[PDB]
Amino acid sequence: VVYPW
Amino acid sequence: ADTQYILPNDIGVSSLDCREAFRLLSPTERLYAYHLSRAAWYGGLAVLLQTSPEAPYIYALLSRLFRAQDPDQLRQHALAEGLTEEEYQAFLVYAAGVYSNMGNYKSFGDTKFVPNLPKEKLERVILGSEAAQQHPEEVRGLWQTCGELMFSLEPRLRHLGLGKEGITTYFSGNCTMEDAKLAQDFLDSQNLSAYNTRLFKEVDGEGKPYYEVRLASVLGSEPSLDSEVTSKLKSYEFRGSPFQVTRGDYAPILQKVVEQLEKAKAYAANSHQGQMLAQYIESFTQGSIEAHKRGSRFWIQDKGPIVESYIGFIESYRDPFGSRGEFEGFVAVVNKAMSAKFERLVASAEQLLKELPWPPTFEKDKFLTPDFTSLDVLTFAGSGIPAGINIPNYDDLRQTEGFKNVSLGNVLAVAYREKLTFLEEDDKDLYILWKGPSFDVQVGLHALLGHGSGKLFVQDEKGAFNFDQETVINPETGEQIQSWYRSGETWDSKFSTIASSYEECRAESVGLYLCLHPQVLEIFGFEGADAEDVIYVNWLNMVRAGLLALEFYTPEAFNWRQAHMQARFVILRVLLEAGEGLVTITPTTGSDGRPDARVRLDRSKIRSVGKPALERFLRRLQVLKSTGDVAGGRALYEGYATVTDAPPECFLTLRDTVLLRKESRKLIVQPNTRLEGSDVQLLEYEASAAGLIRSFSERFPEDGPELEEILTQLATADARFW
Repeated sequence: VVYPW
Repeated sequence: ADTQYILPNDIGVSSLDCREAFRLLSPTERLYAYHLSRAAWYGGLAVLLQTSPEAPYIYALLSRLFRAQDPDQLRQHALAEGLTEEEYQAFLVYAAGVYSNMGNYKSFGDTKFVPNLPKEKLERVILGSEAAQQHPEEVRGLWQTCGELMFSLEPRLRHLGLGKEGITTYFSGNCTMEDAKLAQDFLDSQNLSAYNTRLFKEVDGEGKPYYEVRLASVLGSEPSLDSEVTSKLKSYEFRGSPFQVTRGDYAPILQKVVEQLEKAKAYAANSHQGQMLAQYIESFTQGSIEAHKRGSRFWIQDKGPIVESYIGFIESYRDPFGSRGEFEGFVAVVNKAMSAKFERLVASAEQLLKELPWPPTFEKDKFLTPDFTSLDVLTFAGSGIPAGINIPNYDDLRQTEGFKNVSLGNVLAVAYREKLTFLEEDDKDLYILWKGPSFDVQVGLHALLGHGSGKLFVQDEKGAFNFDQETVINPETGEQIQSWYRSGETWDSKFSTIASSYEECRAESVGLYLCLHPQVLEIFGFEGADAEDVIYVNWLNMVRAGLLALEFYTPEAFNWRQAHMQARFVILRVLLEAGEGLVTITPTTGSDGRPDARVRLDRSKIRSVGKPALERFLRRLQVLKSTGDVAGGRALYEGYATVTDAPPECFLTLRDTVLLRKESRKLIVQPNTRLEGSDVQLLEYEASAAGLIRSFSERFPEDGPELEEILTQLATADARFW
């Protein structure tokens, strides 16, 4: 699951 | 909101840097990256079909256009046609923006975007182009098709969504939320995974709707091969309305993909890959999700691989309902030096979970060293490139055996003082200094203890449980648990719209919470004159983000367009509620004279006020997640997630300033891998819209017009849904 920049 | 829907010509562009990491790989590892990169690349196109109705046609038109003439070649024609450069450049921007987003809607914020230029001019540029003097039939058969929806600003086409509001290709055109819900329950009844499926509603002479639940597989419904899905393809009946489970969604693409993956097999460093891959083959072939689950376990059973990889329909963010996943894939090499500084964090990870606001019985049963790495990315297919990720996305596995944590190293090196808006001349100093270093912290925690913590309470088939009932108690209430996840039920399947945003919010909050711990900073080498700063810049960044999030909130639909941004806003509101002058939003004025705002976070009050707000918050979130209480979860969230003009903030009035100071994210160009036969080499481009166009026109040298043709066809087939 994503943690974005 | 003029520029909400366009991409500025001056947009920043950066090239993902992986060379060395790709070099160190011996030929075997190399190819074992190669074929996965090509498979991912092949499957990533389906995102066009999962984004917009007109997307595939656009991709085809663009690819052909630039195949005939590169940016520099097509330039001369464009300009010669009467286009000022500032126009053509904007077109190039639009093409690059369709490539990076695998569609005409932003991966971040789910909002439409169009080329900035008079239409009548682009008609020229495309028609008069070389490509149209070769296959004049196609260019007109496309330009006439996807032409308008390329530039169309009509209100209902601006955002993504079910019903009359927006546009989503996960569902047919007539589907409202009600349908997503019904079909949802229907899916969990037969326990079907919603990840790889799309819902198409149809209607006969009388108003009775019939539902087609389609699965993405190479092999459409035909005499079966005797698999799971085999017995599952048939007609059903649900509450006065018909259901049909079918497959063959985006078939040929997955043909290509399974190919490249099997070519990946023989080069596997150990049985794990060589098999799990095959499992993926099964999954993308039969359309059987379980097949993907198995390879998903194997993938953790594999550790410390030189080459890291993954792919499937995974992240559920872009489904208006929040169940169906968007296809992606990635291949990246594991960096060593920066990984140890994570593996550390894994070693001492055990303890921390027990520092969380909820008792050890409200947390997962054992523990693990699932993995934490630092990856230099080679190929990431799909709409976006996350900084870090925690997968597979199946919770059950997260608790039973494990999961994985992924910090991509070389994406960072890409994203890094007047654009520091809504800060103060101090602050931004500390921001520039500690933002990069703190980033690693917040990501490590977000991934590891963000989703690493927590436990689900499920009712197994029989009236028994996955835990001991009489000994478990809710700290908020004091009673014994009256709610849980029953058979077939899952995070997305219940919380739906909120599940993503909610979960993310939890993760980030635990991020700050544990970011307050001396140990973690000692792991990242922060203490003394250091341990301050980083923490501060972290929290400060969180509140600021909470402010910027307004941009991604649609007031007219009372709808949030993102999970992360929304979550950030929520955290911000919680902090604001803690009060005590700890946080402030001031309707200031920028030096330019226009409106503006300054976020004020008192750092001295961090531990005395903010922390409490946090652990209370986390406590509640978790508690409602374990018992899977949707009522309380929403009531507690959508209340916090509400946007109004009430003072002394007036978020409705602030949002405008946030939009004026708004930013448009940059583009990340990606390198390719060419097969020399017995050898393979890397293809890099410049950082610019042009370079990215060049990266895409060279992405499929063999089958490119073939793939284009496909997308065209797969689109024309379903054209009747929109």
